[PDB]
Amino acid sequence: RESVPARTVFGVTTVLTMTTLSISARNSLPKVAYATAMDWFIAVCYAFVFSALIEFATVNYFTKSQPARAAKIDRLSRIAFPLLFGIFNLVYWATYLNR
Amino acid sequence: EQNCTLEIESYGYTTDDIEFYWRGDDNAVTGVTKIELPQFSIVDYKLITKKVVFSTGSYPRLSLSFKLKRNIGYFILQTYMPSILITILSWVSFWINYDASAARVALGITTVLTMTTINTHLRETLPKIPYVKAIDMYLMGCFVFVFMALLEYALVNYIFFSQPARAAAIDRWSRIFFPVVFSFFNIVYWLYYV
Amino acid sequence: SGIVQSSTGEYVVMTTHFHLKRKIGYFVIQTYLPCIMTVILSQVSFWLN
Ligand SMILES: *[C@@H]1O[C@H](CO)[C@@H](O[C@@H]2O[C@H](CO)[C@@H](O[C@@H]3O[C@H](CO)[C@@H](O)[C@H](O)[C@@H]3O)[C@H](O)[C@H]2NC(C)=O)[C@H](O)[C@H]1NC(C)=O
Repeated sequence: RESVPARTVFGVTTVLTMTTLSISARNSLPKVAYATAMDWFIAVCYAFVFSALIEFATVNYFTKSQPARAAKIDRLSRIAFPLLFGIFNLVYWATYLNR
Repeated sequence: EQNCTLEIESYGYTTDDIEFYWRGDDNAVTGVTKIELPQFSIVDYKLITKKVVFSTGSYPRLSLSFKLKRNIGYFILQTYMPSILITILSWVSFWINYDASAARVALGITTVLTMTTINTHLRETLPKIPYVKAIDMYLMGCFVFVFMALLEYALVNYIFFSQPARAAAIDRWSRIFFPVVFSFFNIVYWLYYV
Repeated sequence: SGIVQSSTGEYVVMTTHFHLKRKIGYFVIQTYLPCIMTVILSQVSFWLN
């Protein structure tokens, strides 16, 4: 939690990587007027990256003032984020592969 | 909305020799409601018969006019959502403490880079239309906000050592008043372009 | 109207020049302003300690 520059560059350039992936991924789709399955997947993943950065921002803001809170939200996120992304993937794949 | 027409005239015969009308006069054009465009949506079609007047006489004419209303959800999802979220992500640097120089520089400058990348890849994906458009105005607005956020950080860093109090006051004011200005910009833009 | 001389003879030629002026408003906000803001941002680096 105390390595602010490393975590900040990590998150922000992860967002930039996601942006490049989204842009490259939409160069294949025909210009439809609505969201494809891959569009939902990309938007959800992009939101996850944005939320991880926001989580780090909260941790940094409450560190040095409520370090108990900062460590508590870190330990909670380590178990929340993947446990929510995995179930999202399961539901998405289950709904789309069976149609 | 793009009003796209089809004009039907007679080349050599004037109204003194030939007269045009729609057979049915309201059902003459069929199959239009069943048209499924990928990017638009026919909201209405009109049938207009008339006689146009030129020098050597009046020539008959019919006109089939479609009104195509462009679907928006795609453009939202692909262009606006990334830019808005990158603007917010640029804002994130304000909650990062003043000492975190490398952190706030990384965030702001990478947000500028990402905004440039989005702009210069949508410049290719979008049709090449060499005059200014509302999408371009919005992308410029987001870029200018990222620019202002990074300049605000630069000001804070410059004036800090002389007066932490004013540094922190500036930081808090910007924290409270860039979201305000961004909402104001969004409201004016979306109400002016709709 | 003019006369063109070629290896085959002299021919009448009816010319019509159409005069066009390019718009700038797109390149202004699409290249010039991003470039100017990038240079301004590069200079702003001097204000940091
Ligand atoms: C797309 O644009 C064209 C061009 O303006 C629209 O055609 C216009 O439609 C209106 C409504 O039918 C016409 O007004 C009519 O004028 C006649 C004059 O003889 C009058 O008798 C009618 O009572 C009515 O006032 C207008 O003339 C016509 N313009 C042209 C140049 O044909 C068309 O409606 C648009 N497409 C849409 C709305 O889907």
